Amino acid sequence: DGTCVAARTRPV
Amino acid sequence: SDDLDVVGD
Amino acid sequence: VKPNYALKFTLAGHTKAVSSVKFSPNGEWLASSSADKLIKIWGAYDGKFEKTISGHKLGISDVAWSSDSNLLVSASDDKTLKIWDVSSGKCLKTLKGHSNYVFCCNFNPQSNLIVSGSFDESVRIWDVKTGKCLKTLPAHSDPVSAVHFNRDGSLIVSSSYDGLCRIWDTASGQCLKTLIDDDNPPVSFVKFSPNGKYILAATLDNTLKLWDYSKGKCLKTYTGHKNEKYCIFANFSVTGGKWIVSGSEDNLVYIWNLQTKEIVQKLQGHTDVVISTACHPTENIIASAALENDKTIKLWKSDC
Repeated sequence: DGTCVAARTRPV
Repeated sequence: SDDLDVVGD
Repeated sequence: VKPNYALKFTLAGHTKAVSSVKFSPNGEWLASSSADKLIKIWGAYDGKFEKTISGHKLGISDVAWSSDSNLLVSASDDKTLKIWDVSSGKCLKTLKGHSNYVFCCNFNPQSNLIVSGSFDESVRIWDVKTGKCLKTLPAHSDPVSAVHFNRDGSLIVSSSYDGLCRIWDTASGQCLKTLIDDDNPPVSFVKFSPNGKYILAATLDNTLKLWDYSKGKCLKTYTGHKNEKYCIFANFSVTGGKWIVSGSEDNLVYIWNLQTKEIVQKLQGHTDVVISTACHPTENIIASAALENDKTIKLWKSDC
């Protein structure tokens, strides 16, 4: 859901 | 000379 | 003169992008972290799923082993790190202090300390036993992408999107050195060599560089891969021949000859960006992991 987020797996 | 030893020394 | 890594196992289980993979120092286990908020443990040699560890409130960007292979530390978007007892699955401590996403983490060799880097632009040094923040370093002017101790734990190297690598005295907290090239694009990863005298750094202009710490100059550069968007890990491979290993945004694992800087292998199999690779401590084995459209981990083996 919306909590499944991590900075390294998102592009700059 | 251009070789680098990254483990030892 | 060339390695011949070949796919041996594919490890599926994470339900979101994988963020990091690391071999335990004793060579028995692989740990993985993911945006799915989980750490998973796998057999290093056979890839067999071992267990899941959970507790973070948001996803995880990094995980790292203690020197004795008994603990892990994880870095999460929930602004905390957690220390885990691997055998029990217990969260031993939650490390609170950072004011934004925690991005990277490592134990020192003695494993009484943990170092972390965050989107809050600081590097923090934590006591493992008590879980208290010992030092906050005003390290950078942009997010901190990587942190690493040298072989004796006396130094810490940090990297940042501000274009800098900095070297810190663990005991004093003093900045001893700032590495500056002719151009300074965002630095997306950094680590010391095993002997501590060189520094391997990734930049978001498709370039890895090997620096001499003491002279403060770049000696070798490795290119041919794609890296402009993600903080992709890099490794020294030293069990067989001397290689540099890195993931790439074209879905491949790139391997370079450390000395000649030539690409010696490109490993095909992943279907999304390869965000993380690790090299096994004693055996010629590589682990790789991919982002959201793939979500699998792969184990590759070579004869040298």
